[PDB]
Parts: sequence; C-alpha cells; structure tokens
Amino acid sequence: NRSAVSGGGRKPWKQKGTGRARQGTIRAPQWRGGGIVFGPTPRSYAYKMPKKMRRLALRSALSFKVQENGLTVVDAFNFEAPKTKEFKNVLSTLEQPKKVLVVTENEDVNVELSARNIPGVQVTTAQGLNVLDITNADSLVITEAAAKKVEEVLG
Amino acid sequence: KLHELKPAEGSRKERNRVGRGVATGNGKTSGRGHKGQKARSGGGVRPGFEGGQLPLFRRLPKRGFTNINRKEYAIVNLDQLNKFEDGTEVTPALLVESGVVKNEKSGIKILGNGSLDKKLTVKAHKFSASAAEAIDAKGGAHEV
Amino acid sequence: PRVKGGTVTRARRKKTIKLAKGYFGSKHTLYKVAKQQVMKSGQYAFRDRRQRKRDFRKLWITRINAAARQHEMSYSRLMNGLKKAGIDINRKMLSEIAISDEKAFAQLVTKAKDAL
Amino acid sequence: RQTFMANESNIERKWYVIDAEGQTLGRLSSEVASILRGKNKVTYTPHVDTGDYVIVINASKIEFTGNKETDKVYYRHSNHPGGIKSITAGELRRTNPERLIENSIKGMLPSTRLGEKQGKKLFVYGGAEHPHAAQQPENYELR
RNA sequence: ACCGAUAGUGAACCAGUACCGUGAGGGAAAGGUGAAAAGCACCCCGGAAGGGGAGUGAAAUAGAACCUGAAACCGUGUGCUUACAAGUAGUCAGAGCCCGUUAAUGGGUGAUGGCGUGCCUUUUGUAGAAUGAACCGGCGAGUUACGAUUUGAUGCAAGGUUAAGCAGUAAAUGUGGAGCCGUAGCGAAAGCGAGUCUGAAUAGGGCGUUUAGUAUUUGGUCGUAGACCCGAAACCAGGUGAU
RNA sequence: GAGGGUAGCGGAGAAAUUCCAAUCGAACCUGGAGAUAGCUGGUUCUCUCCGAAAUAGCUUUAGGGCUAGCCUCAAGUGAUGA
RNA sequence: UAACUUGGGAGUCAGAACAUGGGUGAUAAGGUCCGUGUUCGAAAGGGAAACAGCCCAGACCACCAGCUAAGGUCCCAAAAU
RNA sequence: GACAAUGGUAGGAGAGCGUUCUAAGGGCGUUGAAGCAUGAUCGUAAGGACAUGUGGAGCGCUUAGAAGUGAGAAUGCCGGUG
Repeated sequence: NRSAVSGGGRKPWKQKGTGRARQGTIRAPQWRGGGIVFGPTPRSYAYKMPKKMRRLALRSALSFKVQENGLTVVDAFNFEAPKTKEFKNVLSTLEQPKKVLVVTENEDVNVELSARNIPGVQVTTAQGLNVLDITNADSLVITEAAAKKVEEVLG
Repeated sequence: KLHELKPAEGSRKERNRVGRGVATGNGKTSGRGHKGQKARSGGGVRPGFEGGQLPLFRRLPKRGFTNINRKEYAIVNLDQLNKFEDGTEVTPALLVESGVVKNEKSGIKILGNGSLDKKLTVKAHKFSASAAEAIDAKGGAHEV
Repeated sequence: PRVKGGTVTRARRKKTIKLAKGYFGSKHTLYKVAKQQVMKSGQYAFRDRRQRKRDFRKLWITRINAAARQHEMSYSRLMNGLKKAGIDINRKMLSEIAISDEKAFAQLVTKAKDAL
Repeated sequence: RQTFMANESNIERKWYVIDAEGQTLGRLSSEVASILRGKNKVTYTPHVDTGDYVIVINASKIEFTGNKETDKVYYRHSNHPGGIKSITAGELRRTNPERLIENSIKGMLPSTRLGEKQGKKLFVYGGAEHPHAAQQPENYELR
C-alpha cells in the first residue's frame, strides 16, 4: 500500500503558484510505481458446519455410490510383497473402471506400496473416508472388515 | 458428480458493485447523493448523535443500583417433571443428568405451572406455594 | 489473481470507429470525437423516421391540388366531394393516378362534383 | 414505396408572357412566383426544378393602392460606416420599372441554391416589345 | 485458485548505480535473433554509412537499431466529387457515375431539397462568453478482519452448539461439554413467581402469561480499524547547515 | 585576501520584520504520517419495473446534522381509500 | 380503486415562472415575504419568428396509411385570392 | 385468445453480458494455437461466430468456485506523436 512502498516522503512541488495538478507524494495510487489500494491480503478460507451435517453428507455419498452399482465387496487382500503388476491384473480381473477407491480397515503396507503408481487409484482406511474421495472416484472396492467398520462407526 | 454441481435453490446471490457505469443504477455517486457530510469518505456522525440538540440518553435520569450478593435459581415447572416414571425419586444430580437443568446457577427451584399427574418424590432447594401443594396433593414428599 | 486489460478495450473502441466511416476529418479517426457524433446520428435518425411521414403526405396533397385546379375546382372541395360519396382512396393512390392515368382521374373528379 | 420522382431526364419547360398593365403590384407578383417554382404541375418534385419561364411586358403603369406612391420607401446599406440610401416606390417606377417588378417577385421565392436558379427565369421589360421571339411564348391570364 | 517487465523488491540488465544537493538526504530508465553463429565468402554504385544480387537457414519483412508489431502522426498512387458560395459538419429524401458480397428488397461516391447551436460537471435555469480535456496507448477509486442486526437456504428440535488443546498429509473429521443461547417473568433492591410492581386495598393502572428456538452460511446495512480515491495552510521529535 | 567563532523554543541586526546557501511574521532533511479537511474535483459493462424533495420542529444553527412528511421492496388486515 | 399496520434500504432541508388572494415597497422592479392551483425541475412532440416556467398535448418499437387539438389557409410554407 | 400497462433525475428492486485463475468432465492444434488486420454476418443490449492474409505454440467448450473483474473526463501519472 501507500505506507509500505519505498520512498515518497516529501511533497513533489508547492501547492499553488505553478500550473500543475496538486500532488502530495510520488507513491500515490495514480502514479506509476505507487502503492496499491484494496488489494489482496493474506487470510484463511476455511469454515465449519454442525457435526450432524458432516455425517449426513458422507452417508449420502456412500448411498449414491451404492445406487449406481459402484460397490464391490471382496475378501482380504493377500499381498506379501509390493508388486504393481499383480494388483493391475487383480483390478482388470474384477472389471473395475479407470478411477477406483479401495478401502481397508487398518494401514496395509503391502497394499498401499503397490497400486499407488497406477494413475487413477488411491488407497484409504475406514477412518479416513472423504466426501471428495468418494465423489471423485468412479467405483468403490472394499473388504468385509472395512465394510463392517464403516457401518459401525457411521449411522 | 464433480462435473455436475448445483447449490440449493435460492441459497446464493451475487454481490452488488457500485461505481461501474451509469446503466447499473449506481454509477457516478455510488448511491450517496450530492455534496454533503454523508457523501465523503470516512462517514459522518456518531451512531447516537453528535453536536446539535441534547441527546435523549442525556436528558433522562439514572436509576437504581446492582446488588453484589444476587442469587438466581434454575426453575423447573410441574410439566417438565412428567418425563419421570411414577414413583421415582428426583434429585438435583439427576435433573442435570436427564436433560431438564443445563446450568445450575444457585440451586433448583420448583414452580407450579402445569399439571403433575404423578406420585414422585422431589428434593430441591426451593419450592413455591403451588409447587408444594400440587406435589403433596397427589401423594409425594419434598425436602430442602 | 490479477486481471489486466487488453483485447477488450481495443475491441469495443474499434466497433465505434467503424460506424463513423465517411465522416469528415478527425470524426472518423479519433475515438472520442467519433463517439459523440455516433450518438447524435442515432438521435437524429429517431427524429427523422417520424418526420418522413409528414414530409410525404404534404407532397401528395400538393400534387392533388395542381391536378384538381385543371378541372375548375380546388383541393378542399375535392376531398369534401369524395367523402360525401365514399371513395376511401388515400392521398398516396390519388397522386399516383393523376400522374399516370390522366383520364381515370377525370372519372373521379366528376363524382366529386356530382355530390357537390 | 410507390411515389414518382421527376428528374432532369424527363422535365419539360415552356415559355409564357404576362401583361402587367392595370394590375396591382403585389397581386401579380404572388401569382408569378407560383409559376416559376412549378406549383401548377402534377409532377412537382421539391429538390429539382420544374417551373417554366415568364416574360413580363409593360412593366410601367403598374398600379399601387392608397398613398403607396409616396409612402412606400425602399432602403439599402452599402456596408460603409454611415451610408444608408433611400428611394420612393413612386420614384422607382418612372426610373427603373423593371427593378420594381423584379425585386418584388424575388422576395417571394426561397433563398436556397435552387431558389436563385428558379428566379433567373423571369424577364421583365418596361414596354410592350420583347426580343425573345426565337422561342414560342404563350399568353397567360391571371387567376 | 501469489506477480509476469507501467506488474513483482527501488533494483530480472555491472542499482542504492547515472544523476541532483555544501551537507544530512532524494533517485531512475534499460529483458526476448536462431534448434544450432551455421553472424551474409564473392560481384556492383560510393570517400564512407547505406543498398541491389549471390550464398546460410524451414523462414532474412528472423541481419544484432533483430519474436509478435496496434493507435496517434507522416508520405506515394488511384475510382467518385469540388472554384456564386453563409456550414456543431450529421440525419431523412434523392438523380448521375463506378464496382460485385458471409447473396440480400447489394457496396463506393454524392448535383440538389427538409430538419438540426458538441461532451462532462455544477445549477432555479448553461449553445453558453461558468468548469475540465492538444491527440493516441497503458495505469488509475466501496476492500478485508473482528462484532451487531435483518433477509434466503440447510440440519436438529424443548432443545441447539462446542472453544483452547490432542491425533491427522500446513487437509477432510475424530475426540474434547470449561463455556454460550433458549425453555419465565416482574421489581431500584431484599424478594416472590404465571404472575409481579405501585398501593391501606386486582381497587385501578404498568410490564409479563405468544410461552420455538438454536448452529453454519449467501445477500443488504451498521460499528471498530486510514475504511471509496486524490489535495492543504499547520503542530511535534531527532539531525544537517555561517564556502 | 587567508585562517576561525556564534545554529532555529536559536543566532546576527547604525533597526528595514532585515539576513542566516536564488527560499524566513520564524531555515532545510528524515520520522509521528495514509495528521485533520461539516470544502472543491473524480468514481469504469447493459437491459426491465417503480419513482421523489427543495417542507416543519430543535440545533455554537443557518451551503452541516437528527426526528417527522414525501419514494421503493417483503409480509400481514382487508373495504377501513377516492 | 385504493387505504391502514409491522419489518430491510434511501434521497431530499439553494427552488423558478404564470394566474389569483394579501403584507412590504412608491397600487416600482425579471424585487421581497405568506395562502391557493398549474407547468418546469425530472418532459420529448405541435403553436407563440427565434425563446426551461405561456396555449395544445404525455414518446415500448416499425410503416411512403386515416381522423383531430391549439393555431391557421395570397407567396416564402401544407390547406378558401 | 381477450383485456390492460410500458417519458423520467436523486434513489429502491429484479434479470443478464464480458474479463483472469481453480476443480471435474469432454475436446482442438505445425495438415498451423493465441495475438493482429479486413469483410456486404448473427442476437432486444452488454456482445458471439465464420472466411481470407500475417503469426509460429499454445488454447477453447459445459457445470461449479474465487476476484488486483469493465475507464472519456480527477489544471490525474508515465511514454510516443502533432
């Protein structure tokens, strides 16, 4: 703004006597190189909503995903070492779309290490579910333990 | 879907911008008028008043005082006591728990506004004439 | 984000300068002078669309007067005579008949005289 | 849009001669002006010339009414400081009768570019003889 | 969901530098060939600068004053028109003479006729001889934070809601019930309570008994901060000057 | 002529409000500082609907302000308006 | 065919001419101060030569159609020598 | 289909155009993007396309989000030219 720009302390010329517009500083808004008025300033954009509405939104996303046949309940993911090709073949066997979200109960290291370099796949746990992850994903693949945890935690 | 989003009907509205041409209706003077104290940057007079006639809150007298030893009682009327099973016992530690009293300011007082239709024993700090008569009128007990 | 000008101010100023072609001197070159004259042209044309109807009715009546005087009578008595008969032909058609069909007009002056 | 417009490809002009003996000055000048303009034709067009030529003979013995012979005065100014001239209408009749008729008629025509051309078709002669026999002028009676 | 060379630091470049002042001190302008210098051997006009060919290169109207290259302004050549005429310069009508479109009751020019005293600001009232603008281009003015109130939407409902903190990817949301608003008023207060105050006296009178709120958020307005922008004559504090 | 001294709430003045770096009824520079301005000037895109006032009272008040009168939008009563 | 009530947002507090009822002035002022109507302000179009306030009359847009108001009909200039 | 309303300053209310960035989806481009120039084109307005030249590497569309979001005037500031 005016005060933060370097210089511009003295008056450029006398108030009257010569034929010129009256000016007070060389860093006024209408000068070239002067201060800015009503510009950007750092702030935060976050806000909140009632706890009861944060849960009604998540169940709505799960229900909409279930409505269009985008839910796939499977058995345990039995991986002993990270390997991308095995999970790619598993995804292609179950006939899954390009964008898929896979949900488990705890942090599975051998599942998350693979299936993460494939463009369009993300891994999450039961207590890490998002409104954005569910809406952005095209289909949902879950485990029975994860499904039970999701049913018991929510309501 | 993320590519088809829609806010609820009537939930949003666009802000009004002044000083952006004559066709908008707020172009030149931006709704302020012509050449006054209220048409300058920095506003005008204080919200109450300033200068001029003597203000209304200066030609009236002051009144009263405040007692430092003031006591306020959380009141429960006879209708709020029907939620309890007949024949039960009511205590100040249970009214707060069951969801009748939220804040216990300086004790519990029972007021006689409504109908009881119970036979429950209630113990509280204060009672009114109607509260004590109606409670005892159908069987019961009370203490202080 | 910062929004700058460019490709918006120039586009609308060229539209105004392009409506002033044929104007004299700097009134087809400079935007500020051309903008004023284009507004006056629209104000003139609105006024002149409604004066064009008063200008042509006068021309027809002048021609009907000259044709009628050749039959020993004036315009005022011609329109009264036609009205008392019910010809209902407007001034635009009577003028076009007197210029072209000389002896068809004489068929209408007679009936205007028959009813007096 | 059906209106006919006359133009130079089809304009016809003819010549007339009018006697100025025993007539009032203004009553004759108003009738001559309606002929020079072309107000007596069915093809009158405002922006083109349609009228005919007029010859005025016997410009003398033009008659006034009342005491206009001595009372009516014509003034002019030479655009020099303090120079204004004057002449009586009864004095102009006996020394320049052609100008008396010519100026009276020219005062009844519009002062446009077309008005000056339309006023150049009037010929005024003080006697009963005119030199325009190459054309075939016709006698005209005043309404 | 910060800037992109008038922006962003005064300074993208040899910038606290050129420059200005005795001194303290004030302070700029200036980016862009090409993928690769392959940066025009050689011939012609000239003293030279400059140019015309020939070559390099995809391209030289990319030749170092080098990407793109607008407007003001200055020139050359051409279709229609102008030396008797009184013009805020246009608009409506209209012959004649030349062209041929995003193909449609087409384009350029204009012999003549009718009508017609610029724009803004400030005013009871301005063509005004009241103010401002030489022209073109860029830049240049109701914003944000925290509170109050009112309106729309959404969730729950005699209940509604958490703050700090902790865990988590600087997230979403878990957990956290200190605290806040409402469910009951009246009175200066003690106090009483669907009723209370005044009063000897519901006698009369005043304010209450509606007894549905509460949390987040779009829009309007207000308050505290410079608070729509530019503009003083002055006051105070610490320093520099008797060339 | 050369070398020195007196500094702004001050210095110098054969006295004129005269001089103290082309400036003096109180020098210049940098800060408080975006001082304050009931006063001039300015305030950037387009359509649709409605459409004033230049009055009263009080005012350290008179070219300023506050309440009332006149305009607009939303809800309610509904015949109370001419 | 309006009026009253409760809420959100204003602007206005320099007015002028004409007719009429009065004060003041000199039965002066395009003077000044009040009461009562109109127009301008914030109103284009026709008439009064030109001429915010006088007479007629309230422009959504297009047409080379018709009837009227004020005011007019010898020529400029539309319509009775 | 029948009727009715639509001059307007201060000011109140409503519906829209265009500009830069983000998200999701779907596309164009050396067989030539943006920008610039011309044209006898389209819509009620702000404004949107198409064709041809120049140009040599990026850019539109749909639905949402957020603003350093629109210039003719301040004896306005900077550059160029009368």
